[PDB]
Amino acid sequence: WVPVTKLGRLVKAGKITTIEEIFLHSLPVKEFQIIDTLLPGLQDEVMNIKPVQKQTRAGQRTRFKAVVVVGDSNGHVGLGIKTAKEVAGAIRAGIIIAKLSVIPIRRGYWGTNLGQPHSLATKTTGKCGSVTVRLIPAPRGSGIVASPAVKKLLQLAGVEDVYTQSNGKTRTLENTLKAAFVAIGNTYGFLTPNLWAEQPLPVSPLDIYSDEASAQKKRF
Amino acid sequence: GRVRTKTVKRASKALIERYYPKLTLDFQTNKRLCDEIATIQSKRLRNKIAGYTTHLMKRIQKGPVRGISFKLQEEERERKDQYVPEVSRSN
Amino acid sequence: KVFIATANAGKAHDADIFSVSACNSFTVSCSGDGYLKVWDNKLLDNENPKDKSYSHFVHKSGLHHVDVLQAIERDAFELCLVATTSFSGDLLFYRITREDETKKVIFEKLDLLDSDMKKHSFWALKWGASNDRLLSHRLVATDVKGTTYIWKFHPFADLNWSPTLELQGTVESPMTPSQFATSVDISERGLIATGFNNGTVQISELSTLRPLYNFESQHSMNNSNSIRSVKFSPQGSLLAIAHDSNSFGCITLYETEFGERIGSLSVPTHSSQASLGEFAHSSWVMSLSFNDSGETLCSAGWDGKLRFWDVKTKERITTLNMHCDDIEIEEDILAVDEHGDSLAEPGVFDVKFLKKGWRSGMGADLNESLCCVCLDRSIRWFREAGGK
Amino acid sequence: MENDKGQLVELYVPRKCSATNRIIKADDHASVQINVAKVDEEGRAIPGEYVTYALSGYVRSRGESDDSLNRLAQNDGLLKNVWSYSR
Amino acid sequence: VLVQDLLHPTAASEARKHKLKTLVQGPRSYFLDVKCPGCLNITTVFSHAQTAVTCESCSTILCTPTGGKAKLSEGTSFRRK
Amino acid sequence: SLPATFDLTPEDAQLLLAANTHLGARNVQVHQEPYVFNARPDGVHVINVGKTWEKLVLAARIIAAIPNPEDVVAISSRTFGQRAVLKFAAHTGATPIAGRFTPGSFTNYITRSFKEPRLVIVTDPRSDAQAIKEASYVNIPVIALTDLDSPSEFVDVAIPCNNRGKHSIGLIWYLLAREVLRLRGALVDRTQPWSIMPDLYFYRDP
RNA sequence: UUUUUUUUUUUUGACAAAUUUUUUUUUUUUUUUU
Repeated sequence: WVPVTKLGRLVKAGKITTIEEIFLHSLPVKEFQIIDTLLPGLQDEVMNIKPVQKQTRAGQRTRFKAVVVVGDSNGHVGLGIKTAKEVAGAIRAGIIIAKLSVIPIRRGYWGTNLGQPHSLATKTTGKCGSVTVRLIPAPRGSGIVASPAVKKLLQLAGVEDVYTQSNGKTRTLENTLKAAFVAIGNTYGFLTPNLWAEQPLPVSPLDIYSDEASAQKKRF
Repeated sequence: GRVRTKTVKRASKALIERYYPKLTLDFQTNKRLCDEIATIQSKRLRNKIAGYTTHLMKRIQKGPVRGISFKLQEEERERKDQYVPEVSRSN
Repeated sequence: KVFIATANAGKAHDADIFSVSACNSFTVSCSGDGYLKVWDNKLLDNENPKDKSYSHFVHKSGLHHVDVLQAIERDAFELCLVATTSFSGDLLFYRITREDETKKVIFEKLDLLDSDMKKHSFWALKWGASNDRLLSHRLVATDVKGTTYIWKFHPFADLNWSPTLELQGTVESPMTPSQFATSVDISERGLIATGFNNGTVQISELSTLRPLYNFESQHSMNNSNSIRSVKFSPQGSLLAIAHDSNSFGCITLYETEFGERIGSLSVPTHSSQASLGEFAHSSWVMSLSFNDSGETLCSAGWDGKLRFWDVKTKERITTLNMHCDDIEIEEDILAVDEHGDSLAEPGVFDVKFLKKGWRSGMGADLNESLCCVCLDRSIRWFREAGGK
Repeated sequence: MENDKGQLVELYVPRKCSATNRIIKADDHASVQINVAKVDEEGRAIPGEYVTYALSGYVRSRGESDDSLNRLAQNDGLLKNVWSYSR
Repeated sequence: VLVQDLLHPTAASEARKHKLKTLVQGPRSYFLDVKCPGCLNITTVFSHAQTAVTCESCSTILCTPTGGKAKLSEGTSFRRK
Repeated sequence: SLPATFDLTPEDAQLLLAANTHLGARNVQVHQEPYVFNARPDGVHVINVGKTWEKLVLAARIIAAIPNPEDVVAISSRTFGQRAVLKFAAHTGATPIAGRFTPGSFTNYITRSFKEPRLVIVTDPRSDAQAIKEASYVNIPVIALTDLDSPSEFVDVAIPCNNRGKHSIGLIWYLLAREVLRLRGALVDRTQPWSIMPDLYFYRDP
């Protein structure tokens, strides 16, 4: 492995345990290995690959473009997009980017307060391009009411019951899925009543043991 | 035309950076010095490198060139600008 | 280039100060009288270290070796572990924690190992500070027989405090009949340097408890064959040893893989009587220590002079006489009187590098710091470089 | 957040901005966490003993983190003057 | 900006503002009592003119009208009542 | 609150005056900042200095709170402040970034200029905007020695100073260095003014 | 001593219809005896 960046070391040395911690202090993940180490179960899903053609003097640069959705069924998902001149590589780097950009989901209850959440906490909308994607809380035993791609994304996300409502040109999995990702992301970025109490603002693990896990040297 | 390429220029610069003692401003002496100082593949290339080093030294003598620094140039740090007593706070 | 002095605490203990380990906040100091004494590194420049001294009488026979381990694991548990072996050959563990308001250092004792293992007569020991190579931390220890004991240390075990020392392994004696193990060291790369009293150095890999290789004495004849202080370069494979002749000090250096020699550290010329024996110090080399940055190597001799050795150059950088005043000039050579020893007769015991700024002052964080201990019991602290 | 039998879930409760009380979500990388020291006699540092102040990325982007921070510093108790409630 | 008090601002940052966009709307038009040149008795006059006012008894010109505040002619003293 | 000894002493005030730090801006004080002690006739706005001192004290008090002192970064594309930032770097643990910034000094490795600072301190946010903007992307607080007319995007604990003349920047940095030595370090506050003359700082000529 | 200084421009109309392209995870040996 041999990690660069301060986080990379901390994750390696067993200082940071959960991704929750990173999410708390909002530290930017640049190595894809960090999250992998943190969260082992994470599995991929190649939703769609399409070809795209740069027209050129001679002919065409027919480079592919893959959308990869990663996640485990426990409130963490990541959408990743990548273009490449071969398909395999494109899928690979798509998985990479997806792992890099994971987001947590504030998933809660419809109304009744029983054992474990099932639907989303609040009505969230995400827009991307022409596409809007409104995710709405649904009651128990409703299931995912969405188009295949979004459905899959939500299955991965760890959401059981949910209603969806979209608008615009949905025939472009790219923008749709991006919007979905934005919306699920904006579940946390939204004030609920139970989160009105003042917390004491904990200190970051990057602040605490900076000296004991900084950029090392030792030439020999 | 007669423009010197990347591997001649850069390498020359590198040499001046880590060998400022020696490299006197004469071509022929440098030419053999280059054969001694470091491994060079072709004769032509070596000669070119030598020439460029000679050029650089020639233009190091007149003033401090931007890009290169060879530890002899360093010293001016604590004693950089405690300079020029003007000769004959308030008021 | 030059090492300016920060402070020196005189008349620390009653008997001699043998070993002196260090951590982020403080320097631990064992001694012959029986006290464990921690000394604060966070000092306010103009102050006597006696003001921040905290003693603890542990065993009347005295303490010759002690080793420290300051680290964090779960969230922010400031684990400071001080392990020590007395003159009786009894292993003791101590966790060191301060009070919230008062800041008084509480020496909380720990009996992690059972009485069957504490029975065995130990000598030297060291903490191998892990970095998730092992699940928790490592510890090594020597004994009279040479059966080098190794422990897979766990502080936690389902998070809540529950310290246990599971035995990793026991590297048996190198030769039969056995030898008294004088010194020991462990590296981050995972090698176990075990030193012995007949100039023998047993190198053992950490995983399978197997001996990789070993060296023998340079002296083939006795004129002090014994090993003084085995030491490793932190990450790199370079391995440092100290042995003697007939009342001298000789440093020897090797590589950690092939075992090919690289350089015996020495100083030539006339005041050593021409000098067939190219040696480092005029008396026994009592301690060796690599700095945390890697390059450069400290060496403390009984003669008084702290010689600094650049491993890149394979040559001395500078001297520093700790006991007697000898700064400024330096006509550097081993003083060899025709009887045996040098005319310089102080009593040095140990020297140790400290990381780039565990001290506080002007010489702090800009530079690395230096610690050392003497026979007159005046423990010292020195700043480095002098160019910031 | 608390289910039937009390029992808290909602993995990770996020921060709040000291100025605006808006939630500092994970991907919001413009947000900042200021760490201020607490002094004793003759000033001095006291390492490991701090007062934290979290600021949202939005405010910084808008360019009025300064003011609100000043306020936060004044009313808590480490200044006099600087910030003015009556502009 | 962001956080401040608009209930008690400052006279510095309020007297500058317009009459209508203060906290409590109030005019910028005091009343003045002019002592005329001829007679010794006063004349109670509003600071802004509208019409060209002459004196109470000995009818001569006091203050001519302009685009804003009254143009008090010649050397004539006054008060703020 | 801090003790009474850590206040603006007369000699310090005198020093500040000598530089002309209190001189603000010709065209505008941007209402972003209220740091003005009434404007001078036929010229610039005057800065409330005590406020500046207090801000400096905070900035130092934040710098000391960072554990490793070398992950502070002194940004300077301003030719006037290069030597200053070097000297400050030498004195504190902090690392310098003189001359050209080179984008991606904070964002993404592979480049050798990749530094991962815990805190950043800047000379001027106008000329070194690329640095500030970079700081936005990777969760870094910024401490800029701001002018009045100059902008205030992403800047925390802004120190309102003159950043036109030579004698100003070297002064502020010097003060900061003194403070961070007074905090966490050897030098006593009241009894020792510190005899390292601010002539050490400032630009080259030639 | 805002501060120098400039000069122009034909004719060229068309080109028969139909006529490229698409996929996902990645992995190589041989040897008995005392």
